[PDB]
Amino acid sequence: ETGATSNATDENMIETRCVINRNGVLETTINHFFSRSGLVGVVNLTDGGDTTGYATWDIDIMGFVQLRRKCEMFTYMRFNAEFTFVTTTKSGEARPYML
Amino acid sequence: DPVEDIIHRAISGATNVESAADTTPSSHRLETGRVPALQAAETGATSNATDENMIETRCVINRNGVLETTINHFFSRSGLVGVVNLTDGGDTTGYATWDIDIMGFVQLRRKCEMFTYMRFNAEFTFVTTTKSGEARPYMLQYMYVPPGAPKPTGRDAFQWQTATNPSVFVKLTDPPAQVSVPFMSPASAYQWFYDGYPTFGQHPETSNTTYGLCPNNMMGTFAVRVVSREASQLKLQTRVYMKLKHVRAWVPRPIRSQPYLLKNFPNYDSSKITNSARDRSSIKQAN
Amino acid sequence: QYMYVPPGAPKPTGRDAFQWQTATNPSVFVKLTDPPAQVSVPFMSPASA
Amino acid sequence: TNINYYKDSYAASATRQDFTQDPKKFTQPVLDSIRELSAPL
Amino acid sequence: TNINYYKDSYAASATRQDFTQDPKKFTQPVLDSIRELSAPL
Amino acid sequence: SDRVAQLTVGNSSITTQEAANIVLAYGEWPEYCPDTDATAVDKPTRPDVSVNRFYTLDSKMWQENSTGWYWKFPDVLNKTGVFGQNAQFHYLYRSGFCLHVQCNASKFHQGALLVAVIPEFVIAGRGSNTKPNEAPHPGFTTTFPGTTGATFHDPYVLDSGVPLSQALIYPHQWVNLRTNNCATVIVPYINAVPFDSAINHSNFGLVVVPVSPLKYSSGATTAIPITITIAPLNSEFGGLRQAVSQ
Amino acid sequence: GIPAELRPGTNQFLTTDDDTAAPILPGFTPTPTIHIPGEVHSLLELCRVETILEVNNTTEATGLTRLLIPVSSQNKADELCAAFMVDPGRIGPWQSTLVGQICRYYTQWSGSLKVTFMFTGSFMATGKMLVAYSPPGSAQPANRETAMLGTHVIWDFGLQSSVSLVIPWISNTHFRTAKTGGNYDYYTAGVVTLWYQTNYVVPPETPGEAYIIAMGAAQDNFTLKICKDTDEVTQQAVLQ
Amino acid sequence: GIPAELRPGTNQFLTTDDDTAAPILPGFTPTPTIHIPGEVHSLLELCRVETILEVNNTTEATGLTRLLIPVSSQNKADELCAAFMVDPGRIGPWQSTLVGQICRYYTQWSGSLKVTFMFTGSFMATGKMLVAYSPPGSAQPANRETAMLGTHVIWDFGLQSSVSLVIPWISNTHFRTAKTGGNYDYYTAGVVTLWYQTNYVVPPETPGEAYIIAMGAAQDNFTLKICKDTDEVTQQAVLQ
Amino acid sequence: GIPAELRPGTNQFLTTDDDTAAPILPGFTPTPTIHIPGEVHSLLELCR
Amino acid sequence: ETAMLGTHVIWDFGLQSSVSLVIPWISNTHFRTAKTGGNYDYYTAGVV
Ligand SMILES: CCCCCCCCCCCCC/C=C/[C@H](O)[C@H](N)CO
Ligand SMILES: CCCCCCCCCCCCC/C=C/[C@H](O)[C@H](N)CO
Repeated sequence: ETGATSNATDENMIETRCVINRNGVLETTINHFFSRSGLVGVVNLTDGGDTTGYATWDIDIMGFVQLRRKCEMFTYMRFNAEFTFVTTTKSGEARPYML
Repeated sequence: DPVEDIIHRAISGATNVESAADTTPSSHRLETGRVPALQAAETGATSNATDENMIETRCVINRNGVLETTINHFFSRSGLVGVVNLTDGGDTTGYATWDIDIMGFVQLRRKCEMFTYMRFNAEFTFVTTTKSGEARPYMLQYMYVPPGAPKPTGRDAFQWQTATNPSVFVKLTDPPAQVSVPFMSPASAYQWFYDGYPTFGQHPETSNTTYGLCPNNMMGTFAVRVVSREASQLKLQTRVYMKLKHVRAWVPRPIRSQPYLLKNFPNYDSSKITNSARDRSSIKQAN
Repeated sequence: QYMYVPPGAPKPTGRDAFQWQTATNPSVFVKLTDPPAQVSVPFMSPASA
Repeated sequence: TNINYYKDSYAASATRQDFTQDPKKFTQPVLDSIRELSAPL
Repeated sequence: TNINYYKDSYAASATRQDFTQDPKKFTQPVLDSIRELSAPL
Repeated sequence: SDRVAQLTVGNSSITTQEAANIVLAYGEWPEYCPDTDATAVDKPTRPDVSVNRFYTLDSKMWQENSTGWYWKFPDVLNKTGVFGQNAQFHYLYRSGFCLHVQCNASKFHQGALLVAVIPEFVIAGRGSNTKPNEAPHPGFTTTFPGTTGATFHDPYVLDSGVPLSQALIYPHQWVNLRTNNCATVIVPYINAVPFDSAINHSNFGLVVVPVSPLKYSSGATTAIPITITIAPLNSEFGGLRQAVSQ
Repeated sequence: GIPAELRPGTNQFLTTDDDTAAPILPGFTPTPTIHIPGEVHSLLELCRVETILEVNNTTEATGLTRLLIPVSSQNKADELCAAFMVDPGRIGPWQSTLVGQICRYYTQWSGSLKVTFMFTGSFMATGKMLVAYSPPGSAQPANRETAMLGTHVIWDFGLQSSVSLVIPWISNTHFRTAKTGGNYDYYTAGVVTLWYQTNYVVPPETPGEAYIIAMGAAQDNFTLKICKDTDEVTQQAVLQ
Repeated sequence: GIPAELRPGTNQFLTTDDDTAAPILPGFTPTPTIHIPGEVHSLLELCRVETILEVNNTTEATGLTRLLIPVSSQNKADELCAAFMVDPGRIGPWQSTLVGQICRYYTQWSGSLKVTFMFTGSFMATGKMLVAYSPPGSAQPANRETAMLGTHVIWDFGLQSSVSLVIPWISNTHFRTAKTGGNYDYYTAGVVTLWYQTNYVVPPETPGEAYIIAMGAAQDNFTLKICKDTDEVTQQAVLQ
Repeated sequence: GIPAELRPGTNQFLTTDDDTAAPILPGFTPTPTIHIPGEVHSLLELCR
Repeated sequence: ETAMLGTHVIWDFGLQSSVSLVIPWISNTHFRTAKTGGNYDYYTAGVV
């Protein structure tokens, strides 16, 4: 009821041996947890259809799920970012056009 | 002190040897009760008889290098652990999946199976091409799927967003893709032979297929697609090579004598036993 | 694929042969449009010259 | 004098070579030392 | 011993790792210290 | 002096006239698990004299055509003794074994047995089928034969598809009827993990294979039994729970 | 220029690769930071915090009754109140905990877990329960004369209505992969059962049926590794 | 940026090249190591260990009789018991040894070899054998008055049933390529023959036919180089 | 990564260029040398 | 297989034809009355 979690440890509850633990805690830091890249948006450009000619994407990283669900387990986040643009044809092929 | 009985090494040591052993000059011996030649093979110890004791030798200072035989240079050579076939045009399909096993086929398997326990890092290299061998400027995605991660159910699946699962985007015309892998086992070493069952319970004597399998060797799945919204029409084949580095090996054992029938199991066919040797004409004639 | 086959190693018997797995024999994979492939070789004679 | 371009040590190269041998454990795993010039039994 | 190729510090890498924990603020956010071996109330 | 020898552990003792030395596998003694290597946090139990001691199994009669036998050690002792009861009530197990094989025979008999301790010994299925679903698998009772042991079908490959000629790369000892009447090997605990379940996993097997066959003359004693004695050594147990024998 | 040779791994995009990229805003200083309380560094802090654990599932209980498990006066002595398997990465009770959701982003886990039971019954009700943890090797015990053979605590309703069952780390391997089922039952942690030690006694004119809330968390030896992508959420198409 | 010029050897994958590759798991610490006895460092340890050597091959002996060679009472004196060529990389007896299998991953070899013979006959049997090594230049000797001209040992059955014939390193070149046949007979090491020195004597009512087990290994001057891929195993198609 | 710019003379094979190439045999020590009389260093000896 | 569970010695015919089995003192009481049978089976030492 006090709102504090149980402070009961191993050593107090039952008989334990002497264990010197070498397991690393590093991989669980928030700074290694978001170090993994994810897909925040995908924009479709057709230059030939009618007039058109350009594509516009308003920047929102809530666009879809996996990365959204991670970032929403904290209320406040301050950070830098690194964007990577993977572009291809609808057929997957690559052609020497400049973008 | 109130009760007494509650009141309560190894053998050898390792010598750093940079070069092969030398030879020291010896001469004839005639005397009794000194006999380096007579050994007892029953004791389980190999003959300690040397050159210098058996016959007369000269003084030879040997410069030949011993380095190339270390286990860490023996596995430094890359080999083909798997090959996965991807056809994006056939029916629906769209993706290929390969469960990671380096027992897939022979040459590298036969090397790693001369030790029971191996701890090491790895380096994977992905050589991808068309069935025709030609290269074309298509982009591919290689996603690694650790145990328990959901596998891709299609080319458009959300599985490919890869907010967590590490991926490799590389075009098909570019040089091969290469990555380093750590030692990921939940145990302290990989083990290529596990005698036992992964679970408790009953073990039928009809189909034992649970037997022999070690869960600690299951690293999950490697998936591959080609990135486009529309399905490309092509056939494609991805060969996977791995260097094996920072290696340690324990309790060596004999090599495989018999051809491998199965991937995960050491089965052989008992009628065809090969008698590893070559047949001969009687004895007492050598070739 | 350029595979070097030291004396006594089994030669490839076909394009699909298992000889090409190269767990031991050193190989060179290079695309045909790339710059030439170049490697260093030591002195491999069993003699001194 | 090798070099690592990443902060993850497992990405490195063959690191440093080493020469170590104790065949004594495989060759002579016996609890009574056998002098090589004398009768084993 | 990392390196930055630009004069804008935000372009750098993961910089230096760190190990810091004070779960005490989430685990035990209480104003009267509870000795772990004694009755809470 | 070196021929004669006597072991002792627990309340059991063994004496040998004609023995040839002793093999200590991989140059290391059995030990308790060090604090650094330990993982499970419970305090393990160390019974000592009740567990560590020599256990003798039933004897195998060795005949002119005999093909050899094998055993799995954290198996044979699971249903016998106090060692077997601790093994059924505990989830975790560690120990080394001191092993002794015994075959008598007259100076008029001849033959040789190869005694070998071969870790992680995995028997294999015998058949030509390459399809994994229809491929034969070697039974339950062939894999863990228990106290009674199992016999090889084709000892030349050791049922493992591996040449017996190279079995000397394992801690091993010959018992040669003209030289010694017994073979002795001490095995430290080896595995990829500090503790492991006794009933599921078999650390190592033992293989007694009659390399040179058994030969004698008419009028000599025909029956030549082979007996094995094993001492679980420096044992540990953990993870107490209700008894599970299978 | 300086001679150089390109290697395999050129022109590849590895999503986890740690590199530098060209900055798009030269000479940019960000908005100054201020003190915000509650800064987290590692996810392990997040893990040690106790969270509501669902035991009652079935097809019934609708939304919030899933959190509660009933205790009531039993006619036959030595009866089983509830049970569940303690693997946090397995589908089941631990999916409602926040330790169970954070261990689904990771392949393996190692450490001691603790389970807390708080009794919501009336002040005038008394009783004693036996909560036991049985390491693997068998299905859940049939009777508590078997269940006492494992690690257990005998807990007495009273002032200070909560008790803590710690379940020590007991495994052959240093880590346990969170995936279960199939041949991955090799990694099962065990089963924790909750038994009536004596009975549930209540005076007259007082409710005869009560609830125990269950709770779960991790301890300071608990760690994770091999970060993966979780299977708990799916997306059928792009989210407009 | 820094000027640079690419060279031949760009964009090539050399399987033996020693480089670094981008790590896929940032901030990964592996499972801690523990002490496992039997760690091996070089393959030479593995080589020095004696292994069963097959001499009897023929079309007969079936599986395990191939390891044994017979000795029996001979009517005619000075008779040849057995012989074989001592090249370990050549098809023959040495394929069953573990030194002969490990030298097939390597092109060349240099060093002294030792061969051990253990006599499995009865305690009451006696005899003397002559085991000789003849360096190249001729086929195997026809009679042992020729075979005595080489390196040999006269061995006497007794307590301590094993003897060791060392075969010194005797070659013009520092190394010998393991390939044989054709013009590679230049590298042949020699032939080791096993002769009756006197006879095989046995008392009455005792078996008159016995077996010598043969053995092989390497010594501390033995080395290898130029690691290749072995020819002992083949694969017809992918292994499912 | 480190910024760089390629120059003319890229992807060219100059037969006399003095460079290093990737070794095909890691950890290889060659056969030890012995004394052979008649070692020549420059061709001018040969010329005189 | 039952008899091995007690104190035992494995003895090998050879030179030195004699062996000695010691049977340690193992009893709840400090002494054992020599009378046996009836309720004095309480004092039985054991079977070899
Ligand atoms: C050359 C293109 C470079 C694009 C640079 C834009 C970077 C944008 C800053 C990082 C993203 C800020 C976080 C996004 C906020 C949320 O997604 C939505 N605004 C709120 O729904
Ligand atoms: C982007 C793809 C990266 C893939 C990384 C996966 C690395 C896997 C770890 C190294 C391989 C572990 C050894 C394999 C074990 C055996 O082959 C089987 N599991 C047992 O039959």
